[PDB]
Amino acid sequence: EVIELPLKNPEIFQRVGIKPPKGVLLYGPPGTGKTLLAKAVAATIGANFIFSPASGIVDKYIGESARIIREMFAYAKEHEPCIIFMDEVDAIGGRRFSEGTSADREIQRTLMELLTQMDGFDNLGQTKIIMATNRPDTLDPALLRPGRLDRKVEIPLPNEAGRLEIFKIHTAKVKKTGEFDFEAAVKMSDGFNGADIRNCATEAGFFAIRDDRDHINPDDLMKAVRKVAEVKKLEGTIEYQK
Amino acid sequence: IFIDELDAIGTKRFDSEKSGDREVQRTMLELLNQLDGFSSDDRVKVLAATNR
Amino acid sequence: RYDSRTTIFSPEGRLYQVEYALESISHAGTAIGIMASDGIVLAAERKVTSTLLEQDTSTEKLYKLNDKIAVAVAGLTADAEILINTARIHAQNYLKTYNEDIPVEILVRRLSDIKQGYTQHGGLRPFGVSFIYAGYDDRYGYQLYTSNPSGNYTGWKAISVGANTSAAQTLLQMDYKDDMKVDDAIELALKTLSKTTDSSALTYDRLEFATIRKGANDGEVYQKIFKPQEIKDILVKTGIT
Amino acid sequence: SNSGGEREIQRTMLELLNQLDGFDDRGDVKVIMATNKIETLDPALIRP
Amino acid sequence: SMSVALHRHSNALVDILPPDSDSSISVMGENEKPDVTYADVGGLDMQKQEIREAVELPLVQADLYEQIGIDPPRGVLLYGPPGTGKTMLVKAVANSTKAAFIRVNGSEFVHKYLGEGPRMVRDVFRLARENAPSIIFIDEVDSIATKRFDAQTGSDREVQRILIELLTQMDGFDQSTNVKVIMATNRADTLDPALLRPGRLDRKIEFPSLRDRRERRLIFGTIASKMSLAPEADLDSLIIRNDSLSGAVIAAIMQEAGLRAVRKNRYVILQSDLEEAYATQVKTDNTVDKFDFYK
Amino acid sequence: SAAGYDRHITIFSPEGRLYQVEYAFKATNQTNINSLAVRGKDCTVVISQKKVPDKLLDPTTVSYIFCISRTIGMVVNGPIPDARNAALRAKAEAAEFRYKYGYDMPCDVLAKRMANLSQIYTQRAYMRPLGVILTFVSVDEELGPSIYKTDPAGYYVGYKATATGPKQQEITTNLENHFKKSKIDHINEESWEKVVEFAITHMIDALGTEFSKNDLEVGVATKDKFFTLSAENIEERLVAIAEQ
Amino acid sequence: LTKQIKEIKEVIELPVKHPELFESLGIAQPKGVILYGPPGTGKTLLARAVAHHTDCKFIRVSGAELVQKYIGEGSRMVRELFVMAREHAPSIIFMDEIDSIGSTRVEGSGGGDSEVQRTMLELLNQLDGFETSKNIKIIMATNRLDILDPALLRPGRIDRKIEFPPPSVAARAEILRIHSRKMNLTRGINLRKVAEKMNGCSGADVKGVCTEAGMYALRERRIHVTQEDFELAVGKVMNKNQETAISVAKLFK
Amino acid sequence: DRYSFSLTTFSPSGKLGQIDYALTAVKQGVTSLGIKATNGVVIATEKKSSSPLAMSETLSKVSLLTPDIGAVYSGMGPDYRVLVDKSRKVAHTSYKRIYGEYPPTKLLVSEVAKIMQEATQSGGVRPFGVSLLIAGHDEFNGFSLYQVDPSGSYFPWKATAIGKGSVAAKTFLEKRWNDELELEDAIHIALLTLKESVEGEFNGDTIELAIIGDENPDLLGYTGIPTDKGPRFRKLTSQEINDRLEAL
Amino acid sequence: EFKKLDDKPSLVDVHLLESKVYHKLRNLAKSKASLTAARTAANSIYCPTQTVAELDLMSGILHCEDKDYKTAFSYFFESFESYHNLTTHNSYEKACQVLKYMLLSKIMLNLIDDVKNILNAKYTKETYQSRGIDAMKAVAEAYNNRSLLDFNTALKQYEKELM
Ligand SMILES: Nc1ncnc2c1ncn2[C@@H]1O[C@H](COP(=O)(O)OP(=O)(O)OP(=O)(O)O)[C@@H](O)[C@H]1O
Ligand SMILES: Nc1ncnc2c1ncn2[C@@H]1O[C@H](COP(=O)(O)OP(=O)(O)OP(=O)(O)O)[C@@H](O)[C@H]1O
Ligand SMILES: Nc1ncnc2c1ncn2[C@@H]1O[C@H](COP(=O)(O)OP(=O)(O)O)[C@@H](O)[C@H]1O
Ligand SMILES: [Mg+2]
Ligand SMILES: [Mg+2]
Ligand SMILES: [Mg+2]
Repeated sequence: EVIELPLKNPEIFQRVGIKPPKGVLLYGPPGTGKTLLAKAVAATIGANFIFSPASGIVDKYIGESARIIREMFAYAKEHEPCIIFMDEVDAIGGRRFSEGTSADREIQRTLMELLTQMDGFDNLGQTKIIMATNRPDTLDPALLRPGRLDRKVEIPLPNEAGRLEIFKIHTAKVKKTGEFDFEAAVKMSDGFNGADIRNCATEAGFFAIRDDRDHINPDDLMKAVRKVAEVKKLEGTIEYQK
Repeated sequence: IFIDELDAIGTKRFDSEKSGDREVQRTMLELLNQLDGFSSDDRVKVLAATNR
Repeated sequence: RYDSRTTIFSPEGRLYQVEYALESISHAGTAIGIMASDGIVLAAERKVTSTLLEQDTSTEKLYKLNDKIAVAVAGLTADAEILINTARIHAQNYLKTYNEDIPVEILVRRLSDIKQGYTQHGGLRPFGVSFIYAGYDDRYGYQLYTSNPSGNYTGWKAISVGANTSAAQTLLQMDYKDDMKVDDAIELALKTLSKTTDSSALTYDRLEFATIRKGANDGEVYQKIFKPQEIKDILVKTGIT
Repeated sequence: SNSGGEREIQRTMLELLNQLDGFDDRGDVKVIMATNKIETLDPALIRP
Repeated sequence: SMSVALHRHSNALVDILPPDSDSSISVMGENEKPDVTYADVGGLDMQKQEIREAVELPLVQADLYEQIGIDPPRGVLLYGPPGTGKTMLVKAVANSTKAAFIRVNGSEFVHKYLGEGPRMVRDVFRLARENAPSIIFIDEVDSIATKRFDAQTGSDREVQRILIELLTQMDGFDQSTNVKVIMATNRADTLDPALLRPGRLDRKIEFPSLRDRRERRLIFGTIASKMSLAPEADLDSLIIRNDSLSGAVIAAIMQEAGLRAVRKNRYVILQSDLEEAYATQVKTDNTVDKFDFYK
Repeated sequence: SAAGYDRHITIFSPEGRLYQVEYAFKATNQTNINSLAVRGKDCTVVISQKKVPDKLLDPTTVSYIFCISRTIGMVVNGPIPDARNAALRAKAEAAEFRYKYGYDMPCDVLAKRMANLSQIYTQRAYMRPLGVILTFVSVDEELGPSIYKTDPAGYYVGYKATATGPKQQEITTNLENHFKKSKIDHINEESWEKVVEFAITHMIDALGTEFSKNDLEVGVATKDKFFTLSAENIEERLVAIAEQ
Repeated sequence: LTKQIKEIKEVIELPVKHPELFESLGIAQPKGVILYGPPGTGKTLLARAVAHHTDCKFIRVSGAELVQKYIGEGSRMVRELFVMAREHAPSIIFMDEIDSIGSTRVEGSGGGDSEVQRTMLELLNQLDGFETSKNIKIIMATNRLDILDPALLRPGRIDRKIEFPPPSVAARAEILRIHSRKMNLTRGINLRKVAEKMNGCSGADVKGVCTEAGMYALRERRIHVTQEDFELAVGKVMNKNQETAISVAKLFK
Repeated sequence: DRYSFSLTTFSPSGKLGQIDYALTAVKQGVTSLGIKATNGVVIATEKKSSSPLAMSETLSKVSLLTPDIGAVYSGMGPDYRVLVDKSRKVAHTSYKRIYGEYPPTKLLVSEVAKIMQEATQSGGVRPFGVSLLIAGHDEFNGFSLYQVDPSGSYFPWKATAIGKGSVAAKTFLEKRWNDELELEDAIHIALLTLKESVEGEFNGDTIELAIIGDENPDLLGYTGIPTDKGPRFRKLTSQEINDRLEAL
Repeated sequence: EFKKLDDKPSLVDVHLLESKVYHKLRNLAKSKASLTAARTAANSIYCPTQTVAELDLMSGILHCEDKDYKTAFSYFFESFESYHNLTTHNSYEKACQVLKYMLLSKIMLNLIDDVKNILNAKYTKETYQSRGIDAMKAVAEAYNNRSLLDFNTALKQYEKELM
């Protein structure tokens, strides 16, 4: 709604008499498919893609972040329609600082020049910004109120029947005899991310290749989901975030 | 291929001064893509080592 | 740093805790005690004032610890509270035991010992409170003291603690005369308090006052707190209001 | 702490200690080092 | 001392140039403002009347200031929580003064070398003189100015050096036909209150976020302008229920309502669409979830 | 962030928050059970999940509902060490009170004192918070059906009905729908059996998960007695619902 | 700020107009002044007034030196401070460095601190000199002494420290007098009122009320500035300070 | 800092960061206020429940310590109830053994305050999480009102507020307070001031309002002895509250 | 006599009375002055409700003649709220005048979308219904249609309300 329609047709918003909605905050847990979902919308339009970590511009060299965002937006203007994907705003998250060590103060600089750059000043034509982050809990108020922004999308853990659809995509790729045991599988696969479901297909197929069959059978899918569930909580702490 | 310490040709942190080891880091991705130049990665496999 | 506890000294053998505790006194308002031949006047300053604040139920920096010796208070008030009570109890312990009222020097000595004792042993905090003791005993007649938050005392004919200590001290001693009338003692207090204080209009509600006399009601040490309506008058004589 | 001088102090000091000792241990060219303290210099100089 | 042309082979002076080129740009975007509907004339006019008397008025008319015999004004400070329109107030006035608007940003002046940033700062004040009357604006002072001075690293001292340079020129030793520098911050805690200081920088205007129904009515008068909503849907029922909302929340409200119109494939916004908006992009409702032992 | 703070309970943050205490509101979901307590008009029911995940354990012993005293039940959500430990204090204060004052201790007074004791454990820094939610149920000898939930900080408030555990939000929503829709503050049955049945139904609705007698344990406080239903007693109830 | 006008005349003008008198009567010569106190007191403008009457060079050096590179570097323009001061003597140099750098680098040591340490320290060498004194009147300005670095602070290679006061009732009145002539003179005389009402915390407050009052008259479109204009004008500026500290009587010791 | 893990050492700038942070903790709490009259005291606070299922009807936030001395809080909810428990016991000790009945308002305030002082007096114990307002009546000093801070200091006031909306309530009270106010009139100021705190959730049943007024020999619990005075404290009911909010 | 005793709500009104006196003598330079005089001195805004309703009305009348009619409307609405939600003892008379004035400013802007918002059965055709309201809407529609002939018919019968 926010990105794809006004870029493709500005015209329908001219009729409604409002300005186009710009700005989305996407937040959720790692391996929840935030890159997937951001990438997906743009790819339809044919729009150019810019993936900039916000911790790869923080050096000890002060003003190193400022300089990099400056050129980044100006290139995007030529590569219109374009959506810049600001990956992590939790590495430049928060407002307080402006004191102590020079890294703390590097955050404010990055933030303060961006505010105008959103705001249209400057001027986002057929450029739109999609913001991705792990932590909306530590975010700047200036860069996270309304009117930076039109929809706050909370993306939880993949749904009870959302994981079922992820199993459909992955189980399509492989050669199999036809399997109908995902019903029990998805129930085993509670609290999992699409990254761990991805792993489960690959694992389920490694067992087939160890047993010397080129086919994914129901016996091996069951193994994948038990073993991943174990090794997921062993090296995890079951992290709590919004 | 056996690739030694990744604590110096592709640090996570950029609070290390690097400008050419920055470019080594970008080439480490290109290698993984090229192992799909035979399908999968079976023929040309990569092992890698890091100490942190 | 070596400010972690009282036990530990710096290279130079000073203790930072003592230093902080001195500075605590001057972050609460000016307090001035003047001794004169004909009485010792105490006057203090209100660090608080809100428009809905009341201060007519009590003086928050003046307590009588005995019927002959009273103290004006400078420092944090919670810290103050504990000690005001310890001193007054010790005073009457003397009265119970000897059937006469406590001499000034003992009373001060007791509280500086307790305060030092908190530095000398244990984990307990030092308690930064400076009391100006104004008393009468047959040893040296009127006597005006103050106690350090460093835990020792010094005799006086005038002393100022609380905010603007330097400012109060020179001004008081410039207009000091060895004799001094109790009316002039009052007049002086108000004049030095206005200059120090950043509230331009020194009103009676910014003032605490007592005058202590054995020259009034002879054979009897009599400490008398002025009421607001009396404080209100003297301000018009000094021409503030 | 940025740039433009990461090298200069490091080369310059080291190079000073070297040609003082390398003369020979002479008592005919004296040096005088005037300094605020040894806490603004390195903890070993060149070193008694 | 200024820029000049030398010929390439003679290596001798044959022509002269303005000093206005060979420096950094006078206006980062277009000289005339983008918004020509305005949301500054429509939106907080009251607050804007203060800003204009200091900024537009002395450059248009000298005669006005003369009459009292008072000299041109001191600097202007914009502060108040985000979503108060300070980025848009400053340029809405400037365009209608017919100044040409320095901005640049004070985030430019930061640099990774040494001694070059304070140089940029000195460069901007002279430059503003060369095209004066002009309205001088620095977009942030939230990082130029500080809570605590520091210099543990050299990189803290750089910040501190830019701070110094602002003030030193914002006396002016060669006067200004400009209004003195306009500045913007979010709060006054990232200002040194010692060093800004009336004198200097004297007009200080706090924009409210708490508002009154009059302040918010203006924001709607702007929205009624751009999309004149049906005579059936009531614009004024939305106002009465607002009690504590920013001009940025209001901006989103109208954005979200006419997004639901694109969805329904209409061409009008209705009072339903407003109520849907009224619920949402408000946040909170999460401080009751497990907490009740801090009440 | 962290700079001391969270390592202690006598250290406040800039915000005045005591962080370590908040960690016990995260430590009480560590058993993964969920509880439901509901009120009728002659009983309070309290129901918690029964996880017997290894058949190497005896399904009997498993429970977190403990009889504290004649008239008082309690459900524990969160850790087994802290379950027993809180039960010790509760059992003991209930007995001491009985003998001090000669008369039984109400749901509210047991709830009140447990919290204060916990508060003193937050005031001092040789103790720590017991990271459990305790939900006491009794039918009062003077105020009838009651539920008091005690939180690990030591807040206490009464309730009409309540839910606890990780999956609390869905149960909150169900229970809101129920009392709102009736416009009365209680379940309307005067047969305690159908209230236990009704409690069961709500619980299946809210969670989305059908149950078995190996996945429930049920406590029932009625006026002047308490009893925990055995597995075959629950079982009877489930076959009333499934075919009414 | 009368106290200050009298001092800076005795200290700066007398050794330059006649060096013979100061050496005959006293001994040595002062190396300069360290001006400190509240900001807003017009140290700089006062010092510019000194530079004009003595018939001395100016320059004024704004901030730390690194900034000029158009020929050479700013590290060596400190060395050239000597060469320039001497040839074009008689000079006054108003060397600036407010020291909002702070007390952090008064202790320090470490960081990029060594360059600005050098600029400040080597400047020091040229004045006192190793023979010859280039100029005797290089002049320091700063807000406090605790933020001032100790080589420079330590007297007897920099001389004289003069502290500006937050203005008296008397001072406020005299600052108020000179600008109000330029403005409009109130009928009934209410120039007396202003100084009674409040005493600023700096001399920038006294000037800032004057520019503000004639602002009030302007908006109404009236040439003269009344009693009334001054009454709003003192109030608006007082209100700013009062904001700051207000919760120091509720939830306080 | 390095004085804000310490419950012991002052700063060179005075006090503890821990007290200052305690004052913050107070300000996270709900808005409470009390207004003094010439024939009464009204006391008002708000109730939120964080679930409509919750029943904070049983909870009290305006709580009688003695029949002649009530109190409220702003700050941590558990810390209040214990500190109150101890207040009553210390109250029985200190003057219900001297006069054999409930203390003056002045006597109880300083003693309650003494309890706060002990949790600051000793390191390793944090101050109590709450600041109280204590209003009562005695005959030697009349109607009175107080704030008792966790610092161990206490202040007498005409009207005051504490809690989150404190700074707005404080200004309200200044103007609208008069040299003479009736009991009804403080009740009327109080409601308007509390409605600033929350709107769309404001009804007088979620608002707890009680008084310290005149003797009540109806809620005394005995009768036929006129040579005694009944409780100066009274809780007004939900309906009576509703009446005042209907009137406004 | 009482500038050395100014802090009263009494003399906020006295400054409002100058706006009225100077409004009628037909000079608005010195009404706008005394309007600011009342407002600054009415930073005691928790002093009585009536004072605050007069203050908004006076502001509106001036800005209405400043020819700012969106500003005119906002103060006018605010004056209205005061009367309607305050108790009635004379406030009924004042409420009616302000409803005409709301209509007055909006017709100048030549917007009939919002005039029609103001016309409703909850206070404009129910609690207050008056001949002067009907005069106003008759003018409004007449303005928009751009027929002076519709203006002419209206004014003859509604002159009383007008004047
Ligand atoms: N003067 C104004 N009053 C009301 N609303 C305004 C005004 N100017 C612009 N707006 C609306 O408010 C929105 C947000 O305001 P804007 O981004 O200009 O804020 P700011 O306070 O300068 O922000 P920041 O602190 O992020 O720099 C704009 O997108 C516009 O719709
Ligand atoms: N004594 C005075 N007589 C008249 N004007 C004064 C006086 N002192 C200060 N002012 C005025 O106050 C304003 C602020 O002073 P100025 O900026 O010159 O200060 P400074 O203390 O030298 O500053 P910095 O620390 O930024 O170097 C000026 O407008 C100046 O003209
Ligand atoms: N919801 C999902 N649907 C499909 N694949 C998923 C999903 N979520 C994650 N993945 C898989 O996990 C991998 C890594 O997750 P990524 O898309 O990089 O996430 P994030 O941006 O949340 O950190 C993806 O490349 C994809 O294989
Ligand atoms: Mg990603
Ligand atoms: Mg902005
Ligand atoms: Mg200066």
